[PDB]
Amino acid sequence: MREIVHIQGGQCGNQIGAKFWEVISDEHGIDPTGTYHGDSDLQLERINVYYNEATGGRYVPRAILMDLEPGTMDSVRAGPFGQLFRPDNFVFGQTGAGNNWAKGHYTEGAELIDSVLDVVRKEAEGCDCLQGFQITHSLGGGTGSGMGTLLISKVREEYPDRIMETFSVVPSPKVSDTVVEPYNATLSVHQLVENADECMVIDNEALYDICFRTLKLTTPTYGDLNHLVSAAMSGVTCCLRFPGQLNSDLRKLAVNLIPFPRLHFFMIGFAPLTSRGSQQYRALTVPELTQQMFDAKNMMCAADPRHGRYLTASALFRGRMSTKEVDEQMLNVQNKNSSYFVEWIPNNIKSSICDIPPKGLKMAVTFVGNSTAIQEMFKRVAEQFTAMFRRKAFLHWYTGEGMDEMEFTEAESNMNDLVSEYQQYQDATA
Amino acid sequence: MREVISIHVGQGGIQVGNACWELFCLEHGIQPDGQMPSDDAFNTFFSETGAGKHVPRAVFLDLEPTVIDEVRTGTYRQLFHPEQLISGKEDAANNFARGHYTIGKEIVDLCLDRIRKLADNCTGLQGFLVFNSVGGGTGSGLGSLLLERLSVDYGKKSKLGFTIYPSPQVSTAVVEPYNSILSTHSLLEHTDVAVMLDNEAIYDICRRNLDIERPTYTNLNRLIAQVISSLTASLRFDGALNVDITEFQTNLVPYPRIHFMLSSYAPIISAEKAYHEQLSVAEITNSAFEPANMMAKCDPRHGKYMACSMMYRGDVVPKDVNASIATIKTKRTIQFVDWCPTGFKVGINYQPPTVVPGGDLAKVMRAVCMISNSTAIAEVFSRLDHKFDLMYAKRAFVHWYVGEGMEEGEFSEAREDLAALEKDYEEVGIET
Amino acid sequence: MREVISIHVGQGGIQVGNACWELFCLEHGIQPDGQMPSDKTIGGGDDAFNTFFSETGAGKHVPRAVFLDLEPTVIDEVRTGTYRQLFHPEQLISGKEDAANNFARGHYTIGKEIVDLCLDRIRKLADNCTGLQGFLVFNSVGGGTGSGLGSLLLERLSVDYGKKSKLGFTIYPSPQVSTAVVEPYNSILSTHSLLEHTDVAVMLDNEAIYDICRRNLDIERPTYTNLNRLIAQVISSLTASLRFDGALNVDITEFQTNLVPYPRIHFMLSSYAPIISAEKAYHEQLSVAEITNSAFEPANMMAKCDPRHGKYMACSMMYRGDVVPKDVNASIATIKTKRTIQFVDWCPTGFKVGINYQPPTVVPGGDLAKVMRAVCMISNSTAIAEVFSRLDHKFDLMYAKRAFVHWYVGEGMEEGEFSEAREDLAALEKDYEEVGIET
Amino acid sequence: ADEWNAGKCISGEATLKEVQTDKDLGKTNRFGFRNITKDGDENRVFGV
Ligand SMILES: Nc1nc2c(ncn2[C@@H]2O[C@H](COP(=O)(O)OP(=O)(O)OP(=O)(O)O)[C@@H](O)[C@H]2O)c(=O)[nH]1
Ligand SMILES: Nc1nc2c(ncn2[C@@H]2O[C@H](COP(=O)(O)OP(=O)(O)OP(=O)(O)O)[C@@H](O)[C@H]2O)c(=O)[nH]1
Ligand SMILES: Nc1nc2c(ncn2[C@@H]2O[C@H](COP(=O)(O)OP(=O)(O)O)[C@@H](O)[C@H]2O)c(=O)[nH]1
Ligand SMILES: [Mg+2]
Ligand SMILES: [Mg+2]
Repeated sequence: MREIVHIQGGQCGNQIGAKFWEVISDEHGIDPTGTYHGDSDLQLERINVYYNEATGGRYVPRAILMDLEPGTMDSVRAGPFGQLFRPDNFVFGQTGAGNNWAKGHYTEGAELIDSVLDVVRKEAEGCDCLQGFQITHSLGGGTGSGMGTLLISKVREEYPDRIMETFSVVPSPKVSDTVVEPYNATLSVHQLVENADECMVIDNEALYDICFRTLKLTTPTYGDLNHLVSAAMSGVTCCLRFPGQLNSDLRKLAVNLIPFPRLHFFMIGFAPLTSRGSQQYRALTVPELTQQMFDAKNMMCAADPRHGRYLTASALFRGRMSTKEVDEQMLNVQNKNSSYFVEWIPNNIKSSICDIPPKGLKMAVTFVGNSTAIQEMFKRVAEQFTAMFRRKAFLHWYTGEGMDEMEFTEAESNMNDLVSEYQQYQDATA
Repeated sequence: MREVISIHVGQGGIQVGNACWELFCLEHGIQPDGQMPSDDAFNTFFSETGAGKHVPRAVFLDLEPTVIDEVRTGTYRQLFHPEQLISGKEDAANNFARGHYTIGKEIVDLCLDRIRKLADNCTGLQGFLVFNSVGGGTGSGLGSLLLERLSVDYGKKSKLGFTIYPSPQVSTAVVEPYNSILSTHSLLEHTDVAVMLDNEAIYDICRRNLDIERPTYTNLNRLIAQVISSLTASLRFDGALNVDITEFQTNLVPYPRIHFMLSSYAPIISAEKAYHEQLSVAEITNSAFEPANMMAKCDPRHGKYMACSMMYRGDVVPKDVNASIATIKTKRTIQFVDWCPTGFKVGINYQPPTVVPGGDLAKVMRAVCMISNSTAIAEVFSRLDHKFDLMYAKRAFVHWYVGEGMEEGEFSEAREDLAALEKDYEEVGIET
Repeated sequence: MREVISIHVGQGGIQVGNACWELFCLEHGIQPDGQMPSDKTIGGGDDAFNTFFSETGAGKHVPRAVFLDLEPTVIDEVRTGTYRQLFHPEQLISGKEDAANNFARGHYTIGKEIVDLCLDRIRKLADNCTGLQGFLVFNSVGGGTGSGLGSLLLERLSVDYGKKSKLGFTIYPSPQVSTAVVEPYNSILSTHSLLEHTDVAVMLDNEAIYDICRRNLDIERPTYTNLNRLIAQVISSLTASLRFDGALNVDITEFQTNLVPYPRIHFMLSSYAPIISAEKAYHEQLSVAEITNSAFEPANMMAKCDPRHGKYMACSMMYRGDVVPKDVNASIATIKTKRTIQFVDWCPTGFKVGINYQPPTVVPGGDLAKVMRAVCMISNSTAIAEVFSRLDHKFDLMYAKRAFVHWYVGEGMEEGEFSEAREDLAALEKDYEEVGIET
Repeated sequence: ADEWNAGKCISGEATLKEVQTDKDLGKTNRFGFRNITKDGDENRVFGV
């Protein structure tokens, strides 16, 4: 029970989901035809979390693909593990947004979203006891960045009690592939901060840095980045699907991670990661895993964790390990770095243990942290946005579809208020 | 003729109940399927179904299903009653308001129905034992609600709660001071006896004696179960000086407010190197009062003792017990309050403890389990109050409790009650 | 022991008969040539086929159906088709000259020399039958020979046999999309004839089936064969209760005693579900609750009628497959709790359910997928008067100036018939609007 | 004009002797404190 439904939009979210479902299917031992050929009894115990049953005994993911162009889904259907998706669940437009937030949220979005809303409504009412929604999208693209957040607003208006988790690929100024990303990123974050219960930010440059420096293979690819972020996806809910010492679902994480309603932006990481040649030299021990976990370069974001103070953090351990060593190690980590932890909230680290390690690995750790260090991403995004807005460049495109400068001024004021209020606690002392 | 009803709620409650329940069945010779291979002490913990197997007199509750699920899929599936295992749909998620006013009221009715259909069978009901981890949402809320309801449903029946408090520095969650203080407020006026069972002290014990560098929850629960069995053996085994559960609210509670106490056990020792020594009564009872052997992080040297109740099991002899008590009284590092000239209650049972196969412990003739109430316990209340105040200064995490039916001021009266309680300990501790 | 006699008159009747007899042949496992492929012996203690097929004594079986038409085209085509060895040669009654879309040609000039032969053959067929249950008749109304000859046969059997039940799976014209221009005339005339002669009438217009095929099968180029296959599936699902096991067996008699409150009100519109292709079948749930909910939604109606504009009086739902009565009545209770379907006050209980144990058969080369559960629903509603009102409008607007009247008059038809047909259609719509009032 | 490592290096090879759980959980391998009993005398309660 307490299962969640998956919906994805935009090409970035579609590519993330294509690999995420592949990883989940590999974990649960399901072939592309949707037939169970697993080995362990635990593989089938909680299959209801992500999969639905159909007549004849096959399984289908409860995922809804939603977009304005048919090309991306036409590509993903031809790939491996593409047959799992329900053909009805695919909903697509005819024109596309062309990286225009106004198009993706005002003109085409309002007309198109009715069908996908009906489908997600049916999927949600089908579930016996809903837990929440998980969504993947990128804030740098118009169609995703707009229609995803409009759907967030609509789902808030319908299920005020459920929990929603979002995986947002925010644009970083170094590796930029769009010229109008500050505008749609700001317009997205304005609505996103008000509605989303949990949002977690991923950076392509940080993924590149991890893949080059830690993994040390010559040719990083979008497939590799998607695989890494998909492992990060799975590690969050491994504990909901497998037994463990101290089980902690998404709502438990929400309770232990969010002190104030507006501070729900997260930075994540996965351990261990080593090169192919160094696989046999390393020793799998909780000290090693926590040292890799709290390492700066292991982080999924280019924001430096040592540039600020952690408000709180949590770790999900996977495997059969002793609890006492984990606890004492966490205490030692919080002691040796007391300056980088906010002092007025004692013992700001949560740990949970699950007894099932990933496929083929001895032990794994998923790290999530709420820290003040994220403010630099927002600061530089705001700088780019205000620099481009001062000259009103690229502005008529947005203003020509019912949008006006009042919305942009309000969004900029809101975002500045967010960053100011977010750093207000950085220097706070008891 | 004498029976006791056991309640388990929360993750910690279920895990410790599992451990208690293999120990009891191995002690009484009952196979996991419930049948007896080849007098009637088991009546305290079991009740014959009429022909063949025996059903334990326990109930399990949880809102999150997976622990009850693994119990129902484990080897002890045939033992427990399928609809005695009450399972919800969604976990309270560390939120005391969720477990007390949002979802717990929809399951409390079923639990009380089960309590009725268990108590109706019993004829000589002795009392209630309840297990729940305090620093958890569902455990805290459901324990509060159940104790409150049972108090009005039964009245004067004795109730004992085995509460596991957060450790001074090691803890799992980040908001557990909140629900712990709230549960203290709830159970303070509803529980007759409350036992402190924090985890870090048992960690230290298993490190120092068994030399376990990396224990898991199983060992901790095994020691807790051994303590429970040692306490309970007096009702199911004949001994020279028997003690009943009802003779705890009449030996250990100087004033109705003060009913929190901490436990100790001896000897907890390995299976090769205890084996050069006699384990004499004097040395085992000295290990019993050894301050580092307390199961709670509280320094008994920092305060006076009020009362000490010790149960021996084995071939111990009252003369040796008396000689040991004389030595303990003469020793200067342990001092008693003036208005309690004698404060030792001692029970003797000839039934030595049993050993679980594959366990850490070994088997010896003699064992002692000690329950002490002392003035020094207020330190944990003070530290929890301080930790609460630190985060309550800026109203952190308060909005999520407010949004689930809590009134804003509900933390205030809990704060005042804790301050009054520690003041009462201070007042009791002074000299005339 | 139990039998039903089938009549297929008109081009549409023959083209539906082809599909339905193909479906029956496949379902009972009889080869197109007519020989049962042995391996059904061992004292064979079940006459699952006497409802539709009668043995010749050794090997082959013949249907209890008759085919009528005035143009020899389709009849000769069937005679030369793949089923040349199946049908009895002279029960394929073929005319000589087409009725030319004119009611008078088929009702007053050319129908007499054919109806005598048809009645003689029906008598000879019924004599061999020992336990006749009733007649099924398939015809199109917007066609000359269809309407006229069907009316004349209905009149003749009404006096020859009388109390024997007859059910008409007529094809009325669609609202806008249609073939002819003169169809309102002969449609009004044929409904005049059948009102006091047919016990049950079923609406089977074409555009609704077109839209169903477009929405569900996702086929954008449908032809008459698909519609014929759907109608055949409906007929088989309705009649399977006579020849297969069930927990609640329903005879055809449970129509003129459960679905028709008043003698004049015996027009119903049908529905069928599930309708899923072979690609989307394995990705769906196809539960009893879902197939029951989908049956009552307006867009699945076999006829162009909006049920929300009228009330409900009687619904007969037949399930076939592994369905469970607990689930059946649970779904029914959910439907009753649901608001947008409202029944009439004087009918508190309005559902008749039958269960059959044979899952639907699948035709090779067909569109439908193989499923383990299916439902067929027949509904009596007061919103059906809309189609009659619109047909009356299309009639009188062009009747006001007497168009095409000479074509009927010069053939021998009295002009006064149109007036009285208008009269009793007005009376029928008056009765329908009177019944809908609250008590 | 890319070895087996293609993102699958998060878990590869790993013969089973690595795979067995750590070296001890809740038991001491120290010769001075090892739980196992003496071979000849398996069961007779050893105190005084
Ligand atoms: N001694 C001991 N303590 C436990 C055990 N299980 C959980 N705990 C303690 O319980 C605290 C958290 O509460 P849990 O018991 O895990 O969960 P819960 O009581 O069911 O409440 P929820 O989290 O809402 O489900 C942890 O900090 C642990 O210290 C156990 O098996 N033994
Ligand atoms: N759905 C469906 N309708 C058909 C089919 N064949 C004929 N019709 C209907 O028949 C109507 C016209 O009458 P026809 O069947 O063509 O001719 P008829 O009924 O034999 O009468 P005559 O033309 O005088 O010979 C059309 O409006 C169609 O709706 C068919 O295969 N499927
Ligand atoms: N990780 C990952 N990111 C991607 C992939 N494809 C696109 N992106 C990101 O998507 C961003 C551009 O967003 P865009 O494609 O315009 O979003 P859309 O308008 O919704 O389609 C870029 O900054 C990329 O980093 C992929 O396969 N993997
Ligand atoms: Mg729990
Ligand atoms: Mg014709």
